[PDB]
Amino acid sequence: KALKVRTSATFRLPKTLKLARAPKYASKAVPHYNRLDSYKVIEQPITSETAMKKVEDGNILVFQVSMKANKYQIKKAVKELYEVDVLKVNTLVRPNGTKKAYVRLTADYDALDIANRIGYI
Amino acid sequence: GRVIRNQRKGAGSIFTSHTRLRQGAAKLRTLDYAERHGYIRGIVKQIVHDSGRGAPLAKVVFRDPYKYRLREEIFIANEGVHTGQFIYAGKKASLNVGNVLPLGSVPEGTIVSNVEEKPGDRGALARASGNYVIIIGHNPDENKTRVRLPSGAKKVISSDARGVIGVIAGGGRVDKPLLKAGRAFHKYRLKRNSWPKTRGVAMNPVDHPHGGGNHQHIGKASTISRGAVSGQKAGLIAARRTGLLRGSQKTQ
Amino acid sequence: GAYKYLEELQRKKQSDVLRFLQRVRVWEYRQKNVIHRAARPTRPDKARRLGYKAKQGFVIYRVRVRRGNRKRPVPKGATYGKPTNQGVNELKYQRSLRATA
Amino acid sequence: NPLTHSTPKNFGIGQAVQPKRNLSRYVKWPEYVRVQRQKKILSIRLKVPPTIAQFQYTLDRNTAAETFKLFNKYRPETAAEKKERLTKEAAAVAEGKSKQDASPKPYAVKYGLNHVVALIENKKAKLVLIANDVDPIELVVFLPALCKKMGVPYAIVKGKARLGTLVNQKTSAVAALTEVRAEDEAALAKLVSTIDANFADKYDEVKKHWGGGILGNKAQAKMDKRAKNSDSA
RNA sequence: UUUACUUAUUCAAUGAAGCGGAGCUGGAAUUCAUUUUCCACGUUCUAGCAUUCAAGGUCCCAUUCGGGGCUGAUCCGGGUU
RNA sequence: GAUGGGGAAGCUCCGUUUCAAAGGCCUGAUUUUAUGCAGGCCACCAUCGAAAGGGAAUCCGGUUAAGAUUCCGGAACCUGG
Repeated sequence: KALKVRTSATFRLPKTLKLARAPKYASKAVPHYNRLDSYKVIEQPITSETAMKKVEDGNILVFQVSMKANKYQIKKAVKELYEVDVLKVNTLVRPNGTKKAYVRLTADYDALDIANRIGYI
Repeated sequence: GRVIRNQRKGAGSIFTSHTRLRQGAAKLRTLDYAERHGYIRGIVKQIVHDSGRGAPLAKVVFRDPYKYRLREEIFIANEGVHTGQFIYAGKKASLNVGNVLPLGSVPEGTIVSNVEEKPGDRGALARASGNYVIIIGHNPDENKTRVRLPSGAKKVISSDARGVIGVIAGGGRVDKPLLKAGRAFHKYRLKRNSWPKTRGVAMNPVDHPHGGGNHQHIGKASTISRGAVSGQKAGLIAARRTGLLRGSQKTQ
Repeated sequence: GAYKYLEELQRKKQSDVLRFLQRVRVWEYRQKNVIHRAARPTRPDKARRLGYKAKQGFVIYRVRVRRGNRKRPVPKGATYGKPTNQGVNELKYQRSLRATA
Repeated sequence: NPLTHSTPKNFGIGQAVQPKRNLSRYVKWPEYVRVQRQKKILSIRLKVPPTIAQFQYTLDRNTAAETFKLFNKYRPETAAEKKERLTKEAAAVAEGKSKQDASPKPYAVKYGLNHVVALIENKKAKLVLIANDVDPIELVVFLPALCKKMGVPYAIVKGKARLGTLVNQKTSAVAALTEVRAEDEAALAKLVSTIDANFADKYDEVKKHWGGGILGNKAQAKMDKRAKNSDSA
């Protein structure tokens, strides 16, 4: 014959058994393959006179890239494809709704070498 | 028949109280164990101008009984208090100006202010600049006390209703003329938007009952009923008499 | 079928046995939410004849509805129609409260 | 004895923090709690009728204990035992060929509220137990009337859960003995006499008694200090 | 026409903390057979300070870094008022 | 401006800290321990709302047909780790 001993003047909900999920089936069919892989990141290079002027001096690749991408994906994708060490990567959305990326390599590598190696000149 | 000025005033769109610069609620401390058994002290830190209330405020700070901290309260400052005067509160507090005693504990002829209407409502009566109540006798059985409100009319209220000792500050506020429209404007723009006031007799008959006519005049009687509805009321409400008085008043 | 006895007891509503229970239950219900799941039917006999068989599937919901007439909405008591359609207080709403509930 | 100084704290309203006390008095319980407690309190406060308050008058823990000793011998079957009987009858239908006379007659308790009623109406019920609860009190209330009318003893026992426990459900509120093995038959009579002394023969007296109108501890105190001490002191 | 009970209803409060009843204990106090009662029942010269299941005292684990219980903070009804 | 709630035949209305059981917090366990567990804690209580209010930190020189306190050169600073 006894009670409990409450000292604070209010009641509160018990921090009960927070039971984790254990569902009898999977949500969807199979894990959706990588939406945004290295090929789906960078689409094309850019051949305009300005771009080449940059390449020949700045050590700077130029790319059209998918919108869903960001500087991290870009600095991954470039390494994964072209076997490079990348510096600073600066992006804009062009007037026509296409993401332009300016990708400077480290001083180790040459741009104009990697430009005609990939194909465009 | 356009909806008249006064009718709009309750809708609450523009007319609501302008309360940016207002310091806080001018309430007493919660009536608890400590205050209704013995007494309890504090210090007053700040006394400060609240805007839209001529009576200056009194920021007082007590120690909470039930935890280690300083919980702050804000009375309407009674005349003759100073920053870092002690302020004693509750049942066995002294009868010195600033303290908040129950109404049974005071004598009769006693001047208090900010007196509660009933036990633990935290301020109610005599809370204006200059005004004050006068406790004018106990009714010790069924513990009430009979008090003199600043209008003149009397009241019977519990002795357990606290009220703070002394007058309220800023007395003789209205002694000065407001002098120029600008000052009036400045006064009112920190209260609400009930200024300036166009006279009903000026505006057109759609706007307000008094309105219209070739000459600026009322035409029907101005004193209207207590029983008259919203929008009819735009005169002298349910007047038991009117015109200029003669003689000494508080007419007992 | 002891339910018959229950039915007869319920039918004697004004008797002190029931208008005693009434006064408890009316308080009890006016303290909970307006709509709320009843655990078990109060008058199971009645429930049973309305087509309820106490097993998994059948759920009972206790609900209140506010009483008396439907006031017509129309702001500041206007109407703008011909004198016939100026009713505000006295109109009464075709479906019963039971329905609303 | 060491250098450890004594320093008492003055809890004198104003100075020092008034520290932890057990405030199981004050604390703000949830709405449901409040509903149940005040339902109880309210039921006590009101002037309750004759036909209710025949309940709350109950069977005490000793005689009741003897009752549960008696009845509990006659629990009905579980899954294991029903399965056993199924096996028995399966065996005996082929070889013995007795038309429903392989196992004995069962002498365990007969129950079910409707069933109980149907027994009482033909006097086939020889004893009937009744729990005080059943929140829809509609159900159980009229049994006292059948029992007193049909010359049957009725025992307002406590806990519908206890009645449940013997009959192997969660609840019951009604358990009755019709048949019984002529062995614990003296104690049966002893009960019948005892039960009838407690509840049954006072039914008419109960018919005049009004329970309730029972004020709370503080209300009672107020009544005492004020209403008693006017002539007395 | 008064006036009483309170559980419905209503209004208010507030991290719904100190309600009522009963006490020790100290004053007034009649005591008439030791009570009948009634008040108190921890803080007012000072703009500081007050928290770590509180120190203290005490009984059990084990005193090997220590740990739990009672009290200190009187009890019962747990109706928050 | 949601939720709790309360209105309204309903479209939806009030209200936003409210008659709610509204939540998270750092520490120990460790070498069954994943985060549960022996604990203490703290009560407010969503959310949106100002490229003129509050706001962590960048400046110079050069460079383009059109860009820069954003690129190149040079020199800094802050933040989290």
